[PDB]
Amino acid sequence: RTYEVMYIVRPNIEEDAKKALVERFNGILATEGAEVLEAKDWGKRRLAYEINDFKDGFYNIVRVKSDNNKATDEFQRLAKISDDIIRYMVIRE
Amino acid sequence: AIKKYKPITNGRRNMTSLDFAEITKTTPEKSLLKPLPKKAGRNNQGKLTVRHHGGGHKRQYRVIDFKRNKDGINAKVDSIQYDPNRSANIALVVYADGEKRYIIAPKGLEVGQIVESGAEADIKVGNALPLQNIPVGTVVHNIELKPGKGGQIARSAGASAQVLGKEGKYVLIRLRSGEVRMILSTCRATIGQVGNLQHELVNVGKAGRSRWKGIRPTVRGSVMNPNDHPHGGGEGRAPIGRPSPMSPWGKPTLGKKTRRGKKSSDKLIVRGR
Amino acid sequence: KVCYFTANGITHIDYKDTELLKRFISERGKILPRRVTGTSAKYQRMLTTAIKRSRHMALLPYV
Amino acid sequence: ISQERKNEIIKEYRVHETDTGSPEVQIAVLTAEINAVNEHLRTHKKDHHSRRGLLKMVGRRRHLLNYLRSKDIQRYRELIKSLGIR
Amino acid sequence: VKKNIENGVAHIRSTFNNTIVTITDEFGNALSWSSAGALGFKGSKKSTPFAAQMASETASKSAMEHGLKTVEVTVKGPGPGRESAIRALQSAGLEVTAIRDVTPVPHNGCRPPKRRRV
RNA sequence: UGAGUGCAGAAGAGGAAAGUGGAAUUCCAUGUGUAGCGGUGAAAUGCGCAGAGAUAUGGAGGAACACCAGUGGCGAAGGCGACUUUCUGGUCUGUAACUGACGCUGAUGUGCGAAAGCGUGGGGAUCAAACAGGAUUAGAUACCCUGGUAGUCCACGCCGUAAACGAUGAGUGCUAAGUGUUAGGGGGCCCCUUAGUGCUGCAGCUAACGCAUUAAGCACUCCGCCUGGGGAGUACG
Ligand SMILES: [K+]
Ligand SMILES: [Mg+2]
Ligand SMILES: [Mg+2]
Ligand SMILES: [Mg+2]
Ligand SMILES: [Mg+2]
Ligand SMILES: [Mg+2]
Ligand SMILES: [Mg+2]
Repeated sequence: RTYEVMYIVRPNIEEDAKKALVERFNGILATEGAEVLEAKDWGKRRLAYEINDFKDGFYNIVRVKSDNNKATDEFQRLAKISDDIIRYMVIRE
Repeated sequence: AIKKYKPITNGRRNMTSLDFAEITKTTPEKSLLKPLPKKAGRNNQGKLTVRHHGGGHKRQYRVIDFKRNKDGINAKVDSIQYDPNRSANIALVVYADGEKRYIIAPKGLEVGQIVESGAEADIKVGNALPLQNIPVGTVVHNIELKPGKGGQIARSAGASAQVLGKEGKYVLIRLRSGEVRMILSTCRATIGQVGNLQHELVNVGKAGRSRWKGIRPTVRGSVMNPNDHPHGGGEGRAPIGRPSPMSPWGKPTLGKKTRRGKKSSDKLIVRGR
Repeated sequence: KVCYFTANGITHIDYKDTELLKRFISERGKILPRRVTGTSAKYQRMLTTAIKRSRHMALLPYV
Repeated sequence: ISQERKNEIIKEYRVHETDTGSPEVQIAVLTAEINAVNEHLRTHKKDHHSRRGLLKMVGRRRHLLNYLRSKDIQRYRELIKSLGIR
Repeated sequence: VKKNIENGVAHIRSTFNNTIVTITDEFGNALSWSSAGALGFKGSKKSTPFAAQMASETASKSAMEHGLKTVEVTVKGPGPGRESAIRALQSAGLEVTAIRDVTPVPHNGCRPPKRRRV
């Protein structure tokens, strides 16, 4: 089961904790009986509409192969808490 | 959920009660019990100040941690027990240093399940955090209003509160009863609803089943005499006979607010009701 | 007229290719109809899914 | 279910190797299916659209099973004791 | 009493029984409005193109005292008052920097009211 | 050959639990600023100088998901429309490995069944029975207007109805054509063919209207139902 995870990180995080955050989330998606076919990053791109009085934000794709869904569920769960994160979507492909 | 007893007699005719299926041990922990004699509304003066108490089954007090100061350590739920001292069910949590303490058990807490505490904790149910590290919207219980004292604002069954926002040093909380209140962000809380969510759907069926609890009967004012109650007196049944329904000690009771107004929380309270 | 996807041989539309999707949109962010674009129904339905996903992820506007 | 479990079970009930269409094979598959759908329903008990397919599967099973009973009671009795459905 | 704001917005709300034309900053702060009811129009006159012109003129002449030359136009609602109001705004000695016919159209939201039978 | 399985493919608002999002309405608080707003065939009640409405910012909360959208699709029907994940059913095409009539219909029975309604417990923005007021009118316990409780919303139960309509029972087969569309397949943009979905139309049928390869035709099988109108879908059970 090959999934595809993309999320958004608020622009006002410093690069170090931003790298740390992305290591955290890749390690989450991988370290629950999965692997990562690719782990990608675009850049601080523009948004079509504002979030919480943010205008632009980072994007990060994490194309995952897995099964049993636990990793993706925990991703959604923790991304809910993390205010460093704004959006998240998973798409089975 | 609820046991509906069949109607043999007229005392079990409309009764219900609880399955008691959340409950795994009955025999408590001897080490944490304390005595609890009935006082029955009887003051220091010996006098009956508060009515409609007394004459109930005896109880023994299960000593509970509303503080959760044991942080960093992780716990393991052992048993979910009964507490007569309250409406909720409790849990014997075993810390890895080998200590046993009771807590208010939430909705969805299972045996063998882990319970952390502190600021560095996960956000899972049963875990105890301060309202800083608790994010917005999450549903919580057992809030303390003074850091170090212990949880006082969500302790009954099925009860919970909601975190809304932050005013810097303070935190907005949407209590049950609909009343919003700033609370200080060092103060701890737990994630979830308190359990025994069907405690309110219990029809008691009998007068005895209330006397077992310690509830003497309420006599009404329209039957007392004028020496005893201002609603009282009258030839035949009589109505109230006043602009306002009054209490026994001669205060109005219907609609009249009874709150002190130079109190220190009056600014901490954003919305009421 | 003609279908763009059938024309180009592409058979599976991605929720991330705004430089492919933004020409199936009006000025106001609205999804264009099929009589206008000349697409097939299969690919039009794909467009709905991909576009609305892209809008969720802010890759395109609702308006 | 999937082709994996499907093959895994029809291998051991097929009367021979190229057979994949005998009543025994079908009803074994069906029993697997109805058990799966029941375990779905015990959670999502309000999916009547799926209970419908369950009922169709049961009827088709019983029809095959009556036919096999008519044909060879020995295979009937053996299959039902192997599956535990009576 | 004095205010010196050079550029602003004009918000033209028009309906089938009234128009209102208010003149604000580029930050949502009011300087002036006018309304057919302010001018005294009562009935099927408030609906008209005429009262629309007269209200736009009155509010623009109330607002140029605060020193306004350019102004952004912001239309809301249906009704045959908006075009006349805007032409009148050109006649009121003010320059027109943008029209926006934005109208709150929901995404299949709250349930509207029942149908009138007359 | 029919009916079913398998293998390779396709589509899909089919269903169920959770999760995310944006536009709008309402409400609140603050700023600006002042004379009405709203509504009408026309007016008034209502709100408003205690600063409304407009406007900007922000928040709370509930409901429904604009454009795509289509005589389009799916579902046994009822019904299903944002997006996502998890679970899940059924159908179509091609093949011709596989079983070899296993099929059809189906009384009693069982179970699903719009909307309203009921019970419990939550929720509660909009809309809105009843209710109040204004207006209209000979009168108006109506239309129209301002408001507004149940209710609409969620879960677990119950009811078990509808112009629940295609007013057309299910299954199978034969009977001219033409043209659009949906998901497929084979051949060389065109042809041919499956299963659906619309229009026009010959034979035939029909009391006429009209149906006409999605029959209301030709025929067979099974089920239910009608036997003048009212009383009466009443009464007793
Ligand atoms: K219908
Ligand atoms: Mg007496
Ligand atoms: Mg007295
Ligand atoms: Mg008397
Ligand atoms: Mg009296
Ligand atoms: Mg009304
Ligand atoms: Mg056809």
